[PDB]
Amino acid sequence: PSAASRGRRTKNWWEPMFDANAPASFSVSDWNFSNNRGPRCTLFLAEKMPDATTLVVKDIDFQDCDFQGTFERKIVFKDCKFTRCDFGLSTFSRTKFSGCSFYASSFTQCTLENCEFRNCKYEKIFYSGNETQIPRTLIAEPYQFLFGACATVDSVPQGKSRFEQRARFEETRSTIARALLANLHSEGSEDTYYAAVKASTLSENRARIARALIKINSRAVSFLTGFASAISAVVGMLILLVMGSLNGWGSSISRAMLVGVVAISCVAYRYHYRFNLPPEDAMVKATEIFFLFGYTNYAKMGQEDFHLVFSNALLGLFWYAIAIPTISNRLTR
Amino acid sequence: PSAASRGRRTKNWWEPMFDANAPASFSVSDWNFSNNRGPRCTLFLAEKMPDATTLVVKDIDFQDCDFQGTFERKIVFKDCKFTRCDFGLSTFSRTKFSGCSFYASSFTQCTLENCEFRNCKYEKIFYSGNETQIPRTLIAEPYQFLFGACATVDSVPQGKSRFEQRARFEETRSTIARALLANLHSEGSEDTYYAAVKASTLSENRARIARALIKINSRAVSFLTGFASAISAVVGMLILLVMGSLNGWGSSISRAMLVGVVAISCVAYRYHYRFNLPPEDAMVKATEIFFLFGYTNYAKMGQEDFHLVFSNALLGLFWYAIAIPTISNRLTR
Amino acid sequence: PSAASRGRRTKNWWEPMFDANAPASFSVSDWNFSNNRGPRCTLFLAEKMPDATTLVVKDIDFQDCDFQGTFERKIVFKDCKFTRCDFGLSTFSRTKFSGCSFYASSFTQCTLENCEFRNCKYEKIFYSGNETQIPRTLIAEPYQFLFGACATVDSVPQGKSRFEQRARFEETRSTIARALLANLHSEGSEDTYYAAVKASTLSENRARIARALIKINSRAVSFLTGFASAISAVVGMLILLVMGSLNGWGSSISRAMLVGVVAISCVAYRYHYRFNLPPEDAMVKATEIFFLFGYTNYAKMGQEDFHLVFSNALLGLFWYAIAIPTISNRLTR
Amino acid sequence: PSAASRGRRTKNWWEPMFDANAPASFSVSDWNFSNNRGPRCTLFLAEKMPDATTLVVKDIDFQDCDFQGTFERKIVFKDCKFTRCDFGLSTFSRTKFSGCSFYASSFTQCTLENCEFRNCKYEKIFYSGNETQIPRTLIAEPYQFLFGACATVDSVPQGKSRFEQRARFEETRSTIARALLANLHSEGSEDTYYAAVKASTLSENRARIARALIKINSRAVSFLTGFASAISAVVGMLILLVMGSLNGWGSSISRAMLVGVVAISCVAYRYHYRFNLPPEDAMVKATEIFFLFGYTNYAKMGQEDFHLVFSNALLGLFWYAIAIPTISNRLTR
DNA sequence: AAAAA
DNA sequence: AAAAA
DNA sequence: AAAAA
DNA sequence: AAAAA
Repeated sequence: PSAASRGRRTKNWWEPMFDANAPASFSVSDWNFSNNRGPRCTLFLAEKMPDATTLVVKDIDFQDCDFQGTFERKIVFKDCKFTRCDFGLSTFSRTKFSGCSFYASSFTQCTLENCEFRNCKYEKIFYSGNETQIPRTLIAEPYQFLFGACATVDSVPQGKSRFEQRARFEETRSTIARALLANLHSEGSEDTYYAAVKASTLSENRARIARALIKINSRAVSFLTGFASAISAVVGMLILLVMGSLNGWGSSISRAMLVGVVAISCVAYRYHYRFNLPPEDAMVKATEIFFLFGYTNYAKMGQEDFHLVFSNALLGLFWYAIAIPTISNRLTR
Repeated sequence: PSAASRGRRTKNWWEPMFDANAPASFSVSDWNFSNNRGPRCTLFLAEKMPDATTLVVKDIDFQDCDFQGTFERKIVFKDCKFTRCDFGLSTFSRTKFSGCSFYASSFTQCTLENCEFRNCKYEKIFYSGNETQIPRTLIAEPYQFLFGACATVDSVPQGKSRFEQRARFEETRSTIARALLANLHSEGSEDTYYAAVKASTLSENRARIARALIKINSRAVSFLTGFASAISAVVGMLILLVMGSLNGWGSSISRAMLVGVVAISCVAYRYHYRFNLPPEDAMVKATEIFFLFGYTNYAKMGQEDFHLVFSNALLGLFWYAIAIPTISNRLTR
Repeated sequence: PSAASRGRRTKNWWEPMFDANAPASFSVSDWNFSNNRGPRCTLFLAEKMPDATTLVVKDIDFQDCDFQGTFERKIVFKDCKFTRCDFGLSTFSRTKFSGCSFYASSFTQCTLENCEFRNCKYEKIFYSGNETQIPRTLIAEPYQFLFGACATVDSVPQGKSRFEQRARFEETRSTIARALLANLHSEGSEDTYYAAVKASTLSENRARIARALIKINSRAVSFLTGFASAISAVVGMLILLVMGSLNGWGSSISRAMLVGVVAISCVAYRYHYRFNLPPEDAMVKATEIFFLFGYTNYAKMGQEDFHLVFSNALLGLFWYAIAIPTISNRLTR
Repeated sequence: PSAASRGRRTKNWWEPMFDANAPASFSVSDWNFSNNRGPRCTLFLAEKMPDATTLVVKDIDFQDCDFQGTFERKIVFKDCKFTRCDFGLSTFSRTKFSGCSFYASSFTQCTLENCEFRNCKYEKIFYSGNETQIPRTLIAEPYQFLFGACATVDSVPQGKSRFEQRARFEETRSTIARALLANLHSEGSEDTYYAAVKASTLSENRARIARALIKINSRAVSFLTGFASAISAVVGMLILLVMGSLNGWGSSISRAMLVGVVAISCVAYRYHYRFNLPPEDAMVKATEIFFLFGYTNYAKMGQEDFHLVFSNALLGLFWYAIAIPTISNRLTR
């Protein structure tokens, strides 16, 4: 049995598996992997999988394969390889991808209902912010999934440009990251959740940068607004990266306590080395100005240590901004 | 085939498509758009759409048309025009409105399950806070959808008044905005979410104003309470508008940092111009009073700069109120 | 046709409609209300309602009636009266109660899927924290629904006591209020949501008081712990009531601003009347100590106004605790 | 009728009921408990339960029993005992476990849709973070369920180690606790929710400790990083335990107020005893330094009470960190 | 909100 | 985003 | 997590 | 909470 090659592969030039020279026909699989461990140019229909309560597919190297239909029955893909595979036009229910590798494969126009991706590798994968639906899905490695995807730009036709494709893919990734995080609120390990928070913050700021770059490329008012937007996105990248690196992205109060103690110790050492204060109260002055409740007792304009005191207060204010949300997260769920 | 014209069009005077002189009969469509690009006075039944996995409806100008039934099969409306169209008494599942224009069309008594409205224009549309159900719907342009709707008041009968209709539509829009935001928590781009936050805050405050105006119009205790409620809603409009304009409605920490820096710079310039302070520590005094930790070192009642110092402290307090929730939002998801 | 009277009515002495002398048989309704506007001792089965897409039941006075089955078809109850009615053993889907009155009626062992109660009156109704399921339900008047319910205690058998029944009903109401609030996050008007917040806070604290009273009634260590728990619940009742009355239960920043301004004005008037300070800077001292950033400039132990200054600072601290969550709610959704 | 013993019992050595010497065959139950109150080595299929709207199973002592299938019909287990029972390969819908005891029983590969566990005892139970699905489940005793589970280690084969099994079970419990909390947001009593918050915080920190211990056991850079991670997890355990014990894990503002008042009173008593300050303003100095707004009026480096004042300020700062989230929780839902 | 496949 | 079982 | 109606 | 289509 054979079936027509899909327009997603042969016409949609934005797709990772796009091949204008793809064969007109694909073999229709009977889902028998005993004879061939690597299927090629094959269509895997949900109506043709064997009658089983759980189908375990193990160590199969898929290349240039298509999936189609409503996969209601449970499937376990164990250490499978997908290369230029199209999962589009399919609805998987409770499908488990365990240790699988995805290369140049597309998840656009796909529904993954209550599925799981665990210990998977992604490179040059593709998804859609609205047409890659992941209801109750568990992506155990959110950062690798999100940033293992990238827009394919070698088949961009004339009249369209590479840069807009990439910079709109940034927003696409931001949107799907929002969806993935909302999934992970119910589900997954703490580490998976916090990796997802990291990924979604980074993707949101990258999308802001990309949209500002678009507005710049595309009248002087628009150029000024795009430049200001780009600077603003750059600045928010920097601050958010510093804060999340310093507090584990809202996970660990202990790390924030430790950076606070390190900063206080450094300021106290500077007090002791430069202004001849004994350590046992240079530490006290440092923690007194750091937490800002004892600032006015030591700050006097025109004094030698005034700039140092003001810097210590600013460090304390930044540390407050870092530390308060960690406590809020650990105490409010 | 023909069907009776619906009471929603011929009797419900609150509906946008209400026409007491509407024809008694509507033509029943066979959903063939090859011959006629604009259908008129036509009923589109979900039971009569052609057998297709996805029906693409492109460049069709609907006017005075009704939809009815359970549209389970996927429909894509591409650049269609709906004028005085009734979507009521229908349940659409995974319907995509792409680039469509809605004029004087009603979404009351409608269910939109997992639907999408993208790049759409709305004007004089109508919806219901409880009978326009949008489960998992994605409205890509929340502000335009919400504020493109307005109560129809030309057919209000005697004994009812225009003002109450409009001012209860304000609360209606607030309720549906709440629903739309709850949808967008799972879904959509960051920009769509933040536009929805803007729209729902504005709609909530407009509904408060409208209900206060009703309580005024409808005994001296009630008038006093309505007037106080109206002033309170006005005041909350003003503060919420200022704060959300100043922080991107809880989106961008960088903008709040920039307004803080601008305010500090202005106060420091005033210090330098008026009280002869060098810039390199007029800036320091300004940031010292702005963040409030160095207020008492410079504030003295009866001094020339005392009012300026007090204003700088008040500006800093407002800036704290502006900036803290932005950090909370960017660090807590 | 006739059916056996249910054990919920004749045996379950905790139910509001409990009647040990109830007739052995109930008439089985054919759902024809044209002849009789008030049905009595009648069983309304979901399998026997007439074939209709939406059944409108208007101005029907139900008394001692039972409902049973899966009411999949839409029902609209318009201005109906339910007296000692059992909705138990039923699953209603998209049922609308509009302007209905419930007296001594039970919602235990009932599922209300996507239902709506609007403009309804409740008195002596009954529900269960776990067996009254309200998935996606909209209760437009949460406070009246929750506090219109109360445990029936006249049929408590020997060996059980009235007090435990009532004080465990307090926890029951708290649990169902939690469920109702979680519903209203997606849905309903702002006013309904904030009334639900009020109701659920009050119910949680009443349940704490009731459980402490139980632990007291039911060894000296247990009595001490119950007494301490009761005092703690009393104290949290008081503070939560004051804060929510002062800020609209987290709704309106303007009201909190206004109580802040009133308190500052009162303290400033006291300054001006007692310590001879001109108003134009008694106001400034009051706002300087209220926001706590200028406290140490005016506070000196042993001074005449020291107690007043300390009170002004305490008022400011309480006002901070009142006002910060209102800003958080209005800026973070 | 008889059926083959499942590989979960005879092969999966990580399961609590694992018995390599289990009989090859299990009796297939007809679900008649009138004759035998304790079934042994019996398979309970969902297809073979008697035709009933609600099946009440009361006072049945199950031992070495298996459940299998889609239990769509409602089941009430009342005071039943499960010993080495496998609920795996089953999907229960609206199953109520009331007063049941679970010993060495497994919930892996199980779906519990809208189920309820009330007044149950758990010891040596087993579950999976991803394969124990609890959609809309209500676990009335979250702490006992979560910490009544533990990895079975006596059947660990050669080449695998006990320690890794236990320390990965810690993360497993953390993940399922996250799921249980997300369930309890919609549902259950306040006490159940707050017990779940306690359990999930403790489990998250235990999992952090366990993963750090793994990274230590499994090059000097990795050892240093594991040791630092272990110290960080220890520290966060300590702080989170202190804060949640001091504020009821975000439940009760009154308890936080009371610890604040106790600390202030202790510091004031120390002032009065050591530095001869009258009580009526030793209390005022204590509350003035505790809330930090009056710190600089009393703090002077080199004074006798300077260390005490600094300690009082630190106590106040910790109390702020304790108390603010309680107010946030009680005012923001 | 009403209306009512 | 597009596409379209 | 594994396992696999 | 109990109860039990």
